[PDB]
Amino acid sequence: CFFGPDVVKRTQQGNYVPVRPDHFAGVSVALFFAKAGHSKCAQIVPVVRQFYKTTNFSGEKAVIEIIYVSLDKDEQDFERVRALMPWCSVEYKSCLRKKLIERYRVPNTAIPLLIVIGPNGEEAGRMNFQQFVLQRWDYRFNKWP
Amino acid sequence: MREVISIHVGQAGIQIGNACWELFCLEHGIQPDGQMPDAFNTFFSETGAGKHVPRCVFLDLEPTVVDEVRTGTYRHLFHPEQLISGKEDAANNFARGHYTIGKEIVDLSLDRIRKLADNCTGLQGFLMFNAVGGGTGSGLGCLLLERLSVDYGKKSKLNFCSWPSPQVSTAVVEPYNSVLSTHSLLEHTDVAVMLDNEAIYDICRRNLDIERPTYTNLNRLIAQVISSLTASLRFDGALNVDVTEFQTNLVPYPRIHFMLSSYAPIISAEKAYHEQLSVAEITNSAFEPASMMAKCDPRHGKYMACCLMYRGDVVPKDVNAAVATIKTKRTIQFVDWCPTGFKCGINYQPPTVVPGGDLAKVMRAVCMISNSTAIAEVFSRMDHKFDLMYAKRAFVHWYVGEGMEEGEFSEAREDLAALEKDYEEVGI
Amino acid sequence: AVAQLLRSSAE
Amino acid sequence: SQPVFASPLNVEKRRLNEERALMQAQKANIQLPPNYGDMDLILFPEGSLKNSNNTVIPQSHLKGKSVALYFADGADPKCASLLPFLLNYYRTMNEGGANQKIEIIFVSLDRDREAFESHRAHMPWLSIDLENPLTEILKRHFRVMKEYEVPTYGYGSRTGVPSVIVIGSDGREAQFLPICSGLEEGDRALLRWDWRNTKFA
Amino acid sequence: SQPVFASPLNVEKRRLNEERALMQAQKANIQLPPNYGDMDLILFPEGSLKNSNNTVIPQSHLKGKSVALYFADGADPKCASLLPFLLNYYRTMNEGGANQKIEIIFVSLDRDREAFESHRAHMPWLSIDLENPLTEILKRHFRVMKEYEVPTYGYGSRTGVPSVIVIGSDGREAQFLPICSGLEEGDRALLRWDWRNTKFA
Amino acid sequence: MREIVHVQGGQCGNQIGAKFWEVISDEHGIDPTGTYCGDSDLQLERINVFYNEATGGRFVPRAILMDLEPGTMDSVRAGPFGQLFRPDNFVFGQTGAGNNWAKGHYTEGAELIDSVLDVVRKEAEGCDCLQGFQITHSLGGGTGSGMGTLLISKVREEYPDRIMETFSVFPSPKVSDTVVEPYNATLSVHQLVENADEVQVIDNEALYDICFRTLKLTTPTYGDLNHLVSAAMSGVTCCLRFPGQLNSDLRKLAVNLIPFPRLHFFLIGFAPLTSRGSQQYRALSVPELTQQMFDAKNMMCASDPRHGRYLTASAMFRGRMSTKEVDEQMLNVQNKNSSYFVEWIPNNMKSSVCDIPPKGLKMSVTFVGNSTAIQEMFKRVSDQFTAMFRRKAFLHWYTGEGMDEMEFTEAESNMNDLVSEYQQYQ
Ligand SMILES: Nc1nc2c(ncn2[C@@H]2O[C@H](COP(=O)(O)OP(=O)(O)OP(=O)(O)O)[C@@H](O)[C@H]2O)c(=O)[nH]1
Ligand SMILES: Nc1nc2c(ncn2[C@@H]2O[C@H](COP(=O)(O)OP(=O)(O)O)[C@@H](O)[C@H]2O)c(=O)[nH]1
Ligand SMILES: [Mg+2]
Repeated sequence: CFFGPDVVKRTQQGNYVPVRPDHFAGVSVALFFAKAGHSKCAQIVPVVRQFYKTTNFSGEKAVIEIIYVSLDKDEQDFERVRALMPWCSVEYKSCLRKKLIERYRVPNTAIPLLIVIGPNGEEAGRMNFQQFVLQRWDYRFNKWP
Repeated sequence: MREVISIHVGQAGIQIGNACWELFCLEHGIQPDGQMPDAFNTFFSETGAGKHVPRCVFLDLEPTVVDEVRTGTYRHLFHPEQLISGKEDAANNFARGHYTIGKEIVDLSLDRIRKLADNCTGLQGFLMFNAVGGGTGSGLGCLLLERLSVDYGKKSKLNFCSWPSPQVSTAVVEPYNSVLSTHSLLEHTDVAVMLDNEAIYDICRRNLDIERPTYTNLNRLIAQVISSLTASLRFDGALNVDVTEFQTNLVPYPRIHFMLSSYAPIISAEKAYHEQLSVAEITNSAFEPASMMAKCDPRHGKYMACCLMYRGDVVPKDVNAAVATIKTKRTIQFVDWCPTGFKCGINYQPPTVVPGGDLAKVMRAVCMISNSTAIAEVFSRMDHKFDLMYAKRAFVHWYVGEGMEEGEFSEAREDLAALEKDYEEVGI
Repeated sequence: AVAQLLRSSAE
Repeated sequence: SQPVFASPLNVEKRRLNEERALMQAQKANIQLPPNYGDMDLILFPEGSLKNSNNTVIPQSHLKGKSVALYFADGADPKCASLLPFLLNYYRTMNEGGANQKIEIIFVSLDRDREAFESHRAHMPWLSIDLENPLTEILKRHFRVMKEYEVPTYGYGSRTGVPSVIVIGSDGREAQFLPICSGLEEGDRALLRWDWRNTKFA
Repeated sequence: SQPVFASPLNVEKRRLNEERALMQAQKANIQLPPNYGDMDLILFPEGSLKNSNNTVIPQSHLKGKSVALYFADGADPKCASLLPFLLNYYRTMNEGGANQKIEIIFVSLDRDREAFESHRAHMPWLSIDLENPLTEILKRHFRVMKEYEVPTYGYGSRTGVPSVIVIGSDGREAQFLPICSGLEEGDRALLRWDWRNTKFA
Repeated sequence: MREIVHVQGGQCGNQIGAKFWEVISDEHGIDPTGTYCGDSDLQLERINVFYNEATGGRFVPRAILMDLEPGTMDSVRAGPFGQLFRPDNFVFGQTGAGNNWAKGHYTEGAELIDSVLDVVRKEAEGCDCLQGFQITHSLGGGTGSGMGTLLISKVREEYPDRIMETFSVFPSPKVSDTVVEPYNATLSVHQLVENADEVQVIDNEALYDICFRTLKLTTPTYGDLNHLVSAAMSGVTCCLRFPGQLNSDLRKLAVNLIPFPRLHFFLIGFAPLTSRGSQQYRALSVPELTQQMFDAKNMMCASDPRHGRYLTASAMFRGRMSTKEVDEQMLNVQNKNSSYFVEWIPNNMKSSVCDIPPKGLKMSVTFVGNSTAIQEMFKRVSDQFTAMFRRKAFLHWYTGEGMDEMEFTEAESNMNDLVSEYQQYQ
């Protein structure tokens, strides 16, 4: 069942909701590893945010989806940046985030980073930001069944 | 009812027979106790309710290697006086294992062989596993062979002697032991098979990538050769050849019987994970000159008679297809007076792999035993080494003070040189 | 002895 | 009676098997003492396996895989040498295939919780917690020991730290990977691990 | 009666069986005193026997196995020489087979409790604890003593420490492996054990 | 089984074998009081070779402690593991040969040698058949080289065919005590070259040299040196007591080291030898023990082996090793240093692999090499002996108590023929 429980959080104001299991049908999925208080994340987040809105809500079918995984040190800091990111995220207390980081080899300057993934759960495209490059990944790549 | 009697003389043959008998126990499914929880009859007897004692005798003048068997895991497999042990070793001396200390236990060795060979008619033959470089291997082996020929005259006798290697010795006196042994086992065996320690060392270094093996890793490979040899006497096959048929289709003349060995595939567990073990592959590798178990290049030898012992899920139709390929391959020579020289044997039982060993689980294997003119160079190095030592009487006072006369060195020397003359006239 | 502590040493 | 006979797994297994056999005996010509084949044991209890996040992984989870105990120490420099190689091998084998097929269970040779957790902090695979009896019980099962202190019965130490041994459902060595043995092929013998015939049934 | 009439175990046997015989005779053709072929014994009480895991092991668990008593002392150089050979004989006997075959129950001649535990840590089979009077009643029953500190009742002495006594169901001396006896076969006498026919029933 | 009867001649040989039985008891798990501790079969299945059951269960050594003064004998009993020896196995002397060959051999060792053949024959006949005797004695004294050599003769007319091994210490080259060293040395050599099956040469200046630049011991004692000798002394007789992949007894060494009966003197080395700062900094496998045993810097005799040529050699490995990298690396040292080995004997050297290492170590080796380079030791005793003899110096301290002149001429002539039988192969 891969992710399993509620740990995949959908944003909602007033109450907090988990996104349903088979939401990800026909959409292309990218893990966004970030950490708040990082200078580079402070500009990578708005660019991928504008890209998220522009790409995803031109077409009537949702085409991209971004799962936010964070290297934060503080749960309140994680909450105030999850309230700033408009895409799907993961729980702070959940160990699925630690499993994803330890699998995908994210160090604790490679941060922030993108890994677009396939339907089974493996790496389909790796994208750093260490320095117009965000347009490289295409939403019609990971068409999911 | 077919039955073979194993003879293990010398501590090389005791440890070879230890790996040889655990393979026989696993393939017939007997525990070290001795009883399962009639195709096994050639290697194991019936003992009351379910038990099975091996048809083997263990001879060694040094008590440590045999008392290790009496105190080890298989202490109640062997009947207690199949394990015959002396008090003092022969100590790397052909003379001492022949003339003084060998004769107080060879009477007991014949008494026990009398005791187990008359239990049934249809005795098929004798296998012997000895070391020619040692004292009790080549000394007590020689008295046992000459008394075997006197009593059991017409019986087949196979030999598996660990010949000393061209480069590695683990002894200094063994050129003297080898030249006296090969003189007297010429007239007292029927088929002699060359096993060389350094040849099996290169086999397990390249094929299994075992960079540091012990003797117990080499003895599993010899054990697999004996198992695929006498497989026809234990398991039903598409076409089988008994071990009495080797001395018909592999020796053209009585004096020429020294002949090689090969086994293919010999692969590790992760080797099988990337390779298909096609019959054409496993008979090509058995013909490969570096896969020999004797350390002698057959590219400058001249083949006379080759026997192939296929073992597993091998259909006979690609047996003939694969053996036709090695006919047309020009690198392998064949002697002119033997146009057909292949007597195949196919068996249905796949080879049994020991647990925690080093070989993989294979569906088909090849046991190749081939007679070639390449035996000329395996005795040409003993020609040089015995000449250098005997040129000014090295280590001779040990032999002649033991009790043998000065002159057995010269007549064994002349019989080996005459044997080299017999091989070179065959190959013209 | 120091020879005892050298020859049969393991640590 | 496998691998040895003087092990607490074997004594416990013998006791429980002849208790249950005697229960069927008074319930009923039944053979006794019971054969090692019909002889059965649950090897891991429910609360024995923990992952990196200290969550219970059940015994039935290991179905259809090749499990290996990693008798390991955090202070042994040879163990600290072998740990990256084992970690690389585990990652690449579980990541090459669709399903994950090999499993490593870490068995501790440490002395205290701080060193135990500092060695735990680097490993992705599963482990056995230190103050369980099961770690010393399996220790005397497999005869893996730093230096001879407990009296083992006739046999000496099978191997020293580090060691990895693939495990059957009965506790038998399906294969001993030669790190410190008569082969002495250290820090490479993970390649000799075969998983097609080692299955945790 | 067998092996010797004036032994404490035999006299308590006879007292208990005449109790039950007189009781059933008064409750009821019966014969008194009861016969040696009819007399019955439980040889180890519930909490007597004890394994290497310090868990209690019942007597009924041992039938179907050739079980023997080892009378031994830790300071005795005979027992020092005998212990590894006995360990290896037990270990080969119970590894090379399909089921457990032989068993040893330890009876001590030690000075005190620390010596008892230090000697018991060197043997993996069952044992009887020193303060249990089963040790002394077994010693008086089987005529095993270091030196004369219990009156032997017109006896001689069957054997000195060490000893192995192959036992039957009712306390029968089945056979004596001749280690320290008239045959004087030290540590070669273990090979004479006839586990096929000396069976605990 | 095989049994080796030990003989303790001279006060140097008494302390050498005192530490030898400390070592053998340590690896066999023998208490100094005689009980067994160690609960393993492999220490006890071959214990009859050096020990005897004594109806107390205790193991008495088959060793004869033999001296002409009782001062060093009581030092053995009062020390550790001196409680182990049988009281009747000590043969007390009262006067003492004063570093004098003639008093040891002719006139004062005669009335004691009958008392020690009583206990040698008592222990030897007690078994059905033994392998041989090992003799530990000194050549710089009178009790050792005079009286012990007559014991070497007497057990050889009576037991002709048993292996006569001897561990013997020789006079040291550079500086020495006991100014009649070449007198007792040459007179012991010409008796022992025809009555000893194999001689293992030890020099105290070589043993000193080992402790300095391969052990870094600033203060080596005699207990330190005795444990050096005993480590290789049990290193020859490993396979009698322990099983192995390739076993070898003392006569396996005898038949496979000497091509001719009159030359049987063997340089002896031990390995691995590491200091305190370097034990944990050195790998312990086959390829570096084999360079160690082939060094002039480990050999326990002060005869530089690369000056001469190795006639025939041998290595007794112990412990857990693979036999292949053993096997081709005896070859690999043979063919790189080909000028140091003799040509008319092919593959000059034997291996034998034993499965039981000494305690603490996991694998070791003992080297027995029949090298022509011992000629420098014989010729050094030669020109020291002829320097004293030509001026008749100290000669009345021999010729006046039972002996004459011409056996000195026969002593130097036998020793010179021993010399000349070596450079004809060099
Ligand atoms: N293949 C194989 N060869 C062995 C083994 N053991 C010894 N050898 C060979 O045997 C040769 C010497 O003979 P040994 O077995 O050691 O001794 P022996 O033949 O019994 O004669 P003795 O020394 O008198 O006991 C050596 O050169 C080894 O190559 C073994 O276990 N396997
Ligand atoms: N290696 C060694 N040499 C010794 C020992 N004791 C004495 N020596 C040597 O023996 C020589 C003296 O000979 P000594 O034994 O006193 O003559 P003995 O009394 O007739 O046996 C001296 O050069 C010492 O170096 C010892 O314990 N070990
Ligand atoms: Mg030999």
